[PDB]
Amino acid sequence: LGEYLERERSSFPRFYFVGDEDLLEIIGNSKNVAKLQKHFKKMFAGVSSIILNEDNSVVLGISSREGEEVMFKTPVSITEHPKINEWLTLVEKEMRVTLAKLLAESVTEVEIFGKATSIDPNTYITWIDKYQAQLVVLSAQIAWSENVETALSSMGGGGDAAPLHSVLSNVEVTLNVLADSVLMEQPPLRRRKLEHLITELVHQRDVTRSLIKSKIDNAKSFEWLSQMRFYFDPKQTDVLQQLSIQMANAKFNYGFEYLGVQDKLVQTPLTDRCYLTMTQALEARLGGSPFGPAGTGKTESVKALGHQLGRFVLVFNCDETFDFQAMGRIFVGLCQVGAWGCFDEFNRLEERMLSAVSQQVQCIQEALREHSNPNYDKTSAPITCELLNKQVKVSPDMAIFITMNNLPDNLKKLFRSLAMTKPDRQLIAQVMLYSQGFRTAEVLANKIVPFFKLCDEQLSSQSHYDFGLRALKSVLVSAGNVKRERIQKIKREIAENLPEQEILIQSVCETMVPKLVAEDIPLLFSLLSDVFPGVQYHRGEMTALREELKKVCQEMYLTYGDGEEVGGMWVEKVLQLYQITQINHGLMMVGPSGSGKSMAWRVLLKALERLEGVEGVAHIIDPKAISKDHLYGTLDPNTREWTDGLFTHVLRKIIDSVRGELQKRQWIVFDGDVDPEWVENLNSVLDDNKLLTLPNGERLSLPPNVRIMFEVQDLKYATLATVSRCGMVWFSEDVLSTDMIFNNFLARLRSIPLDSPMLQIQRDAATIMQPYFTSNGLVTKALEHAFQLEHIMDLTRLRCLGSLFSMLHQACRNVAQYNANHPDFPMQIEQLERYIQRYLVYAILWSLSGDSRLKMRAELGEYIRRITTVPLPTAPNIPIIDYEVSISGEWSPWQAKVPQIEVETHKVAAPDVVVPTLDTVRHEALLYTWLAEHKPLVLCGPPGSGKTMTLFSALRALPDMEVVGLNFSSATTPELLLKTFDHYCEYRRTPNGVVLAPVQLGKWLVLFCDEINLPDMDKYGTQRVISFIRQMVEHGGFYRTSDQTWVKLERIQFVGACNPPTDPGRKPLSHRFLRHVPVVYVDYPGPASLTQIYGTFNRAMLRLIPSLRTYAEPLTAAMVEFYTMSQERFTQDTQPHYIYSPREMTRWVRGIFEALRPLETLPVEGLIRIWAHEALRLFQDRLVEDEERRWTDENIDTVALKHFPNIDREKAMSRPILYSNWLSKDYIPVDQEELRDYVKARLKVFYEEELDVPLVLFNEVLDHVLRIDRIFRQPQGHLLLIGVSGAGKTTLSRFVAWMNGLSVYQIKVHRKYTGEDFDEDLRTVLRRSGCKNEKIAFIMDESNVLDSGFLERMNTLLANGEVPGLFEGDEYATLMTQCKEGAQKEGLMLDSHEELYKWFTSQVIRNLHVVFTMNPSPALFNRCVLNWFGDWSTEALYQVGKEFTSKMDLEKPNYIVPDYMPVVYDKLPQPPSHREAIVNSCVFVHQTLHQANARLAKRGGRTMAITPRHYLDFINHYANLFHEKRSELEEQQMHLNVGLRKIKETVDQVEE
Amino acid sequence: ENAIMLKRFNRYPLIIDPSGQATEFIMNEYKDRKITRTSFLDDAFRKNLESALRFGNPLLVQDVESYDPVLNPVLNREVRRTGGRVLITLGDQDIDLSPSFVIFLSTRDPTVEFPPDLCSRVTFVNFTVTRSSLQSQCLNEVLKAERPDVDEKRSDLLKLQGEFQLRLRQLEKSLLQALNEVKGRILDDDTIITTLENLKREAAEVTRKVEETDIVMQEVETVSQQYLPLSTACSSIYFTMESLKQIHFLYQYSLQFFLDIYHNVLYENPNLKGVTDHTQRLSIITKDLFQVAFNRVARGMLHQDHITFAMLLARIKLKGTVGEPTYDAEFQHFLRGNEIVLSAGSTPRIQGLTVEQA
Ligand SMILES: Nc1ncnc2c1ncn2[C@@H]1O[C@H](COP(=O)(O)OP(=O)(O)OP(=O)(O)O)[C@@H](O)[C@H]1O
Ligand SMILES: Nc1ncnc2c1ncn2[C@@H]1O[C@H](COP(=O)(O)OP(=O)(O)OP(=O)(O)O)[C@@H](O)[C@H]1O
Ligand SMILES: Nc1ncnc2c1ncn2[C@@H]1O[C@H](COP(=O)(O)OP(=O)(O)O)[C@@H](O)[C@H]1O
Ligand SMILES: Nc1ncnc2c1ncn2[C@@H]1O[C@H](COP(=O)(O)OP(=O)(O)O)[C@@H](O)[C@H]1O
Repeated sequence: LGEYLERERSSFPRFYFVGDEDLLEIIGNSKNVAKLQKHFKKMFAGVSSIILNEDNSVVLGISSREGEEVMFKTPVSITEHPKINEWLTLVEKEMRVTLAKLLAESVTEVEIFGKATSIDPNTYITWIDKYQAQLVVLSAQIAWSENVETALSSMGGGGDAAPLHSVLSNVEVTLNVLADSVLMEQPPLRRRKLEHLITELVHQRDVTRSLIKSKIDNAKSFEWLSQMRFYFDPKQTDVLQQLSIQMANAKFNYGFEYLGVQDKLVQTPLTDRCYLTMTQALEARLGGSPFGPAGTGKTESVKALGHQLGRFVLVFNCDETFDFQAMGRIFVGLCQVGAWGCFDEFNRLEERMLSAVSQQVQCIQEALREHSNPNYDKTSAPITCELLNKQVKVSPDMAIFITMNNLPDNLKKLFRSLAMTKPDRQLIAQVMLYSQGFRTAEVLANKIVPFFKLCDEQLSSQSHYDFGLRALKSVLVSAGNVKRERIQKIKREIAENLPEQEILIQSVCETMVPKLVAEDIPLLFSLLSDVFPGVQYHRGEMTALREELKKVCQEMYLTYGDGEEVGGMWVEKVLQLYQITQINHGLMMVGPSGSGKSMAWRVLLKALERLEGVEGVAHIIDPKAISKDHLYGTLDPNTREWTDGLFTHVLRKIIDSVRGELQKRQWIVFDGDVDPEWVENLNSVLDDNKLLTLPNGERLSLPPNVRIMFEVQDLKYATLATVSRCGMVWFSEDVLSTDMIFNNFLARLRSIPLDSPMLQIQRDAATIMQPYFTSNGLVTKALEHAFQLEHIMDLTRLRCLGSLFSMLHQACRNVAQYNANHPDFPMQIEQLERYIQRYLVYAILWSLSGDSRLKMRAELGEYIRRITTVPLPTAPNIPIIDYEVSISGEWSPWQAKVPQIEVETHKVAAPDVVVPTLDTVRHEALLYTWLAEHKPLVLCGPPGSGKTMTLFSALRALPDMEVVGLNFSSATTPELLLKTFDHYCEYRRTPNGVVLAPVQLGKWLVLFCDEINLPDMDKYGTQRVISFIRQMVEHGGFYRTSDQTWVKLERIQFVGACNPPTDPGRKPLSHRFLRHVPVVYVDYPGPASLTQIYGTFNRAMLRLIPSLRTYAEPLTAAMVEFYTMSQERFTQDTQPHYIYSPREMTRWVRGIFEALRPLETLPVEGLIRIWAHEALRLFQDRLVEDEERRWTDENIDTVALKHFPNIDREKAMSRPILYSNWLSKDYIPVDQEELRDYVKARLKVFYEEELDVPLVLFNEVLDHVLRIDRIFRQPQGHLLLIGVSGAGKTTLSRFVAWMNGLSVYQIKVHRKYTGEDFDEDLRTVLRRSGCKNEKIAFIMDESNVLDSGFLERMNTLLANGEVPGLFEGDEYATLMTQCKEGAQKEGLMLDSHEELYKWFTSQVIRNLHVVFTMNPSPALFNRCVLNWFGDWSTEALYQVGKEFTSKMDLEKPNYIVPDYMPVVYDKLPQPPSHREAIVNSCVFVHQTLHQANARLAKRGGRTMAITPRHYLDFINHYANLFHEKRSELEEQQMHLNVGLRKIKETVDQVEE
Repeated sequence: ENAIMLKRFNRYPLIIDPSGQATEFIMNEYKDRKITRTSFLDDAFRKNLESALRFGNPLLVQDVESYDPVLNPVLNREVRRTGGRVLITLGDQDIDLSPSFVIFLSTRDPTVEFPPDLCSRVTFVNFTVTRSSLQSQCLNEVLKAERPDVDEKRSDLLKLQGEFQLRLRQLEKSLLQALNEVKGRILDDDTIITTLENLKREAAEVTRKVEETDIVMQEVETVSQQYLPLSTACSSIYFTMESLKQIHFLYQYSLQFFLDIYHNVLYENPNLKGVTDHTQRLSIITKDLFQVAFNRVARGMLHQDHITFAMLLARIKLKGTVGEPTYDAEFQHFLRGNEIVLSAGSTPRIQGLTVEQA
């Protein structure tokens, strides 16, 4: 099959341009031509379709993309030539032939035309309409060149009787005719033909006037040879030899390829030099490399040179749209057919890719060079080259151009370099202005070009700004259109007196000013004043549209104004948007988040509908919310069936217009962000092409009444290609003033029922609060002050204002409820006023700075107290934030509303119990307020602040809400949300559209998504799930991608809670989403709050032991005091894990409760001892330096004696304070010595049977084992084990697990380890620990953690007690079954899924413990017990050496005791023995290794860590070396003695 | 010393060597054991280690900077000895430990910062050439070549500690076996006394050596102090030639190259054909070392930079020469001390003196 494809390509060389699957489509669908014209624009320069007969049997002609068609002189028949290749070649040859014949006829006409004076415009217009644009330009050039040639031939004598002046006058009269004609109303094709003609004729005039009339009379003089000369000899039978083109000494044959209506590039001196250099390079068969800065006119230059010679030119952009499988075949095609290829920017190529294409280009260029061998000019053997590992023939006409901005060393000797750094902009403009019809083009050019230079320099640098030559050229064509439109307007009421400077200023302002930021508008107008003196712009009045805008705005509760009035900037932006809508499709609406963008175009659309009477329909679609494939559609790799995407479906529905989509203004608004991934298909639709290229082959064209809208905030991750194709309006934040926000809120409050009595209440409230929402009122000044203030998240004006409005609405609802509760004596005017004003102040306080620290809130409250006039809480100590506005209209402390709750003994520090406090009693009020309006909110605070449980309890307190706990991992994508809706919600098609609602009726499903900011940021600065949430919140729905329908959310709410963005792993939320979600900073509880909550906990605790009941309060007070001392010191700056949260206190209380639960009848002594034990194990053992530990101990006994002065110190001088339960039945504080002996024997057995290496026991190992046994003893226990590698923490933990019965589980990590194997392992351990009562010790190491997903999974495991994302589908059902089996084994009923899952979570948190090891994220440091497994001390090293060196014969009775050697302070004897000296030397050796590493780090670095594993290896090496050498010495001595005895025997033999 | 570390070890070593010399060494040392080359980046590395672990085949893994955590249980030398069979857990796969199994981690880049977990399980053996390493190498070469007698005396001092004693012990054992074979016959007296007199001569030589160890040590110290400046100059020359890469990318040189100039100047030296005086030969070898090093460097070096390397060699010879001022201050001013802020008080002085010259 592939061989047949290659043979078909060889039969028709142009097939090499289309793809292999494309060629398969061509060959398969040869019978029906309707699918051919989709690809006919690939192998031909301009041919876009073929004019076939009624039966598609013959090809009468071809048609270009612009609609221009060429009629074949002799049409060919597909019936006579059925095979695709033969009739395609016939079509090509016939196209060339008719092109030549049309050229001959046109030349015959223009010969009569030029050799005349005062040409009639009518005959000229008939002539130009008769032929094509390319044809008419070529005829003009040929006629002019032949006339000049005849003139110079007549100039043999000299300058006498020169008809060169006659030729110049003929060109001038032709210019006059063209200038007159272009001024009138012409069809667009005729307009383009006129444009090309006048450009070429202006170039001819400029050449003849100077470059030929400089006393030049010889037709062979180089001044004429340098210019492009045309020579036509129609008598040649061959088509390729009819027209001869020459440049200096280089001659070429016109390829006569059809190019349709191409853009004729303006001829300039740089363009000339470029033509001369390129033709010289081609004549020597060399490559052309016109290097230079981008935008200087390089690729187009080459393209226009190719168009001049009538050669097909191909452009290969290198902007990652690069491949070899296609480039090899198109290179083959270039060598075969004889077309041209230009690379846009060769430097962009990847190194290997660049080298490969360089090798291919080198082969092709060597073939080209050999094609012109002076010895082998008569090319008998065809010139061939090596591409695709096969012989390819190279046509001599083929040319390759590489455009740069250096060249690879391969092609340095093969490519001629040209430096076009600066294009002649003044001439480029002059020609464009003259072509547009202006009669003073040169002055306008001299004004406009420096103006563009200034705008590029004087204006601030922006990504979206563009002042390139292309920008200037466009502006000029817009000016020409404006002048023509004004001519038409004045005519409908010669006309050369127009102030064209004003026209150009109007065009440039209408095209720029919408894209200028607010600060740059005065700069641009000053620039225009400086360049154009006293020429002012006049904006069109648009009075009818202004009236419609005012009517719509007053209907939509919007402020409307003109010019300097409030909202004048906004309405001017709307008018600019409407003008840009007129000018072109595909507009860009861009501004800071919170500006008037969406509703600006909404109001414009409604005003258009009411004015023109054309119904307007807008389709809002979020690109980042859905995948690109789903946005466009997918092609199945097997069935090759196409399903349209959202944009594809919408466009198809509009085009078909089955319901009458046409005759209605359709706008596709792309609300969201723009990045070069989802817009790569939109380049073809956005430009003048206006056609969508589906990958299957379907072609969709944009109808004229359809405009594309992007509502993008920043426009920074977008390529220049996307923006440069867009007329774009910038909506600076200064456009949207706070005054119109206030007026809109007041109008909505006065009109929209917050649900007639409610209307009356709302109107009274609004009348009351109107003074504060003034220009310089309370609210504006408060906003200004809070903007200076510091916030945990970026402060956005719209977010704060929206939250404030929501809380004011809740105040109105509270008034309505109060009137409902009192049907008699309703709310009065004065009491309503008091309540509303106080609520306004409280609302500003909780909205502004509501997301900041306590001291920042206090500062803001002080500012409000300074600036406001309303009464405030008279108490001078308590901050205003602690107060509230009662329904009666007076400030009351929040502490009054906090109840005293007594919890059951077994519920102490339970996972879900919440003790109300002032923080909680405020957060519940704010939560209820903001959920009354279904506004999503985010609780932000440091880890362990209690956000999750406050949120959960407050949500479950309301009866009508269904709470859903959703954990957002770093890899969270919308599909999780869609699965959530599928599992909980249902789709209903009963109403006007699809509606997604919870299955439960009358239940408000709330998606509590904790860690809202954790989802990772993509490459282009967007979070897909966050954008999805925003799309639901702002628009009220989303697009169901299965059927591309707009399903409207109902009874759905969103609630978030996340750590501060500064914490590692957290990314700041997008401002657009942040606008709709108020944030409340949930700081750590205040000391009074801890005292209350933990006094409640202790009172519930001490009911077990009645004797200590009255001692609960001092215990709580001392606990809180010690926690505060530990918090004010040991800041995270000193150590990353020095983090203290109330979760530590909860673990503390749980530990004391576990200690007390077995035990009965404890005195105060035991209670204080256990308290001190827990404090030590939770605070002292997480520190590093001994000073921290001693400070902790001293402060602990200090506070203990402070709050218990009556008790003695019997628990104080006890230094060890060691608790265990191995020696007896319960957790008694046993004595150090006997437990030491017991654990020594235990580890002896352990390493005898389990391990394979002896384990020593020192004091550090002992106290570590105590901590470790403690931590598995407690429920929901997890250790953080911080220490140097090899210190034995894993070994010690495994020993403790073995001795306490818990099995050990280790995650076996490899390079191929991914997330799914990890969650499988988590499923395994949870199943083995939850379903079964078996207790698992989880070994976690830093090496086992590869990605943050593991870390967050483990984090939710520790905090929640279970990870909801593990069990779905069959796995969840298996958990159902196994947990029911476990419940019936234990003696419990199964009930439903939720109760059994609760029991499973309880089992996991009671029968699972996770240890974590790390060498020295705040979330990981919290929710675990931090134990500092510091390096082995000097005493530890001494004991290790002494135990490990006991075997050796190291006893020397004759040892002499020297002085000093102070290394081990606790040396066993005062006079050291030989073995003691040796072990001291060993530990000194280790100490010197540490010191040497420290010194090496000080002076330079490159130091490897020194670990106790090194010391153990050194001890092993010492033992082996000592034993081996002593064995050798002793065997030598024994051999000596044996030999001595034998020699004595030989001596006796001698004597005998 | 590094080979000593390789031979006797408990934790598996990791080889650090800029060259391939150590890898070649470990290759030749374990051909009998069928040592297989492997790298971490290779996909077949897992199956290679499993196969080698099955037969106890020695392994070497290159590219250790991309270390595979899968080797942690093997590095830890954990043993699941159960049922009389030694066992390890390699991920999900369980393998028996064939004895005589060794693994040698390897790398080529001197500057690799390994994590501490990899640090603790491995014995670092380093082959990087330094100032002191090349200094001592050049000293050993120069004593070996120029003064073979002092080199032999040094070797004798080295062997006197253990090797000579072992040789004497083995000769005594040979005497023992001869005597018990002959049963001390009076007829065997000639052979017995010949052997005993040779043993007595060897013992007397050993005793003279241990009685002269101070004199030989002092002579070796004097000769080493005499020859130290040459080796310091050689180390400076090599490190200058190595750092030459900063000026131009074309100036890469190896230690093999410098060893080649050192060997060429030491042995194939025309100047040292007729010279015999030790100090004269040392001066000649120093001068010829400088000259030949400069010639061989500059033959393939840019013309505009010849003066730079000549200046570097001048400074090195100045540092190596004796009886001269240190000239640190003048050289520092010449190099960088020109660019010190001194614009204040810039008087024109004499009319022939310009502002920048001022
Ligand atoms: N006359 C008015 N014209 C426009 N907006 C007004 C007017 N009066 C008040 N507003 C307020 O201006 C805001 C317009 O915000 P808009 O919907 O345009 O934002 P957006 O561009 O979608 O924001 P983002 O960039 O974050 O996506 C609303 O809060 C609206 O109530
Ligand atoms: N009012 C309260 N009632 C009960 N427990 C509380 C209260 N305030 C704080 N806590 C305790 O403080 C800790 C806070 O729990 P949790 O870690 O879920 O909170 P968080 O601040 O939302 O944490 P994270 O950011 O890690 O999710 C728990 O130990 C909880 O028992
Ligand atoms: N000689 C020319 N006459 C008129 N316009 C030109 C000429 N050369 C380039 N341009 C204009 O330059 C713009 C494209 O420049 P670009 O292709 O980016 O330049 P380069 O190839 O140097 O990178 C278009 O508006 C094109 O019409
Ligand atoms: N107290 C000890 N006595 C003897 N050997 C120990 C001791 N602590 C640790 N080791 C040795 O250290 C080796 C590795 O310890 P390991 O548990 O890996 O430390 P870490 O958990 O810090 O990595 C073990 O093989 C063990 O033999």
